[PDB]
Amino acid sequence: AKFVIRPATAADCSDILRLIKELAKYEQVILTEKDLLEDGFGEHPFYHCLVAEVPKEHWTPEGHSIVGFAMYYFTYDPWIGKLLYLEDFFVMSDYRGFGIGSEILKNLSQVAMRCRCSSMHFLVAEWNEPSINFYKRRGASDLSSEEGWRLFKIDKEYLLKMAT
Amino acid sequence: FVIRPATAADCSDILRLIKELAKYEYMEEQVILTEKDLLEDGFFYHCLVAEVPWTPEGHSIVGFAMYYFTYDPWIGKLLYLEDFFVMSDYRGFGIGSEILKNLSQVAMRCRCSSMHFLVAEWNEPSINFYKRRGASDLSSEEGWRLFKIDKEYLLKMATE
Repeated sequence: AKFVIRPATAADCSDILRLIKELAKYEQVILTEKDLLEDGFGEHPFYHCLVAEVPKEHWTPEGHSIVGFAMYYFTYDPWIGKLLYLEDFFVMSDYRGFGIGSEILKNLSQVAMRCRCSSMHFLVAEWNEPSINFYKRRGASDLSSEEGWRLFKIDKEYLLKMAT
Repeated sequence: FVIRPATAADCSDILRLIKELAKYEYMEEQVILTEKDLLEDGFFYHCLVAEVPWTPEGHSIVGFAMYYFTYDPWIGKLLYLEDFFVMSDYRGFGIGSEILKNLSQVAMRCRCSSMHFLVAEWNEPSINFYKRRGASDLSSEEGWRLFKIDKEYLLKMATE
């Protein structure tokens, strides 16, 4: 259960897609490996990922070495500027309890310090009390509820109508 | 008017508008950013400005939108609209609508499958403006709540 945390490289795309699908089980993953490569390793990456890698004696049954990841990117708020935005954070069930999640959060926090980011933002489902409390124990606050902010989206078919 | 990408020169007008919007959101005291930050961080975000052929004191910029790109593991590249504001005397169809059309064009070029943004609970004018264009409330539909861990707490985790 030796593991190392490191940035993902282009060579890790199939593993990232595999983990995203694992994460979906806790939902229609349409992203492809091709998407992960072009969106993550071009001149202007749309996301960054830290992955957890284990040696062979602990590879998964399918024979894989990447057992966890955190996908994040930098955002901005006009009030304070730069923020680190944590999009997803997942460690395979059989690899939890060994310190992988804690080291990932530590490294994400160090990256935030390097960035001079003022805060780390992320979404939590309102009903997921266990997760809410996990983050509250780390100093989190529910900005949506405290300040009265709701998240909205406008999907592709509408953007197309407006664009044409 | 015309909707166009901002230039370094527009940093002064963008800050002025950010502060007007902040007052509308009951957050003007929280704007700690400067024209200097806007310049260094933007030339982490992109801005569109609405320029007219001028306000009574001589400003040509009367609206703006600030956006950046984000990522969703299920579907890819997304466009995120951070702030959107049109000066009072310049509202009355066209600008806000054209800003959204320009943002939609940006999304089409990125092959962004959705545009996300936040809206205040009581902001019926914006809620309706977006809903008239097809927007859906994800906080309602998917139950999402935005959480934050500020720097003092990130420092605790970084240093153990």
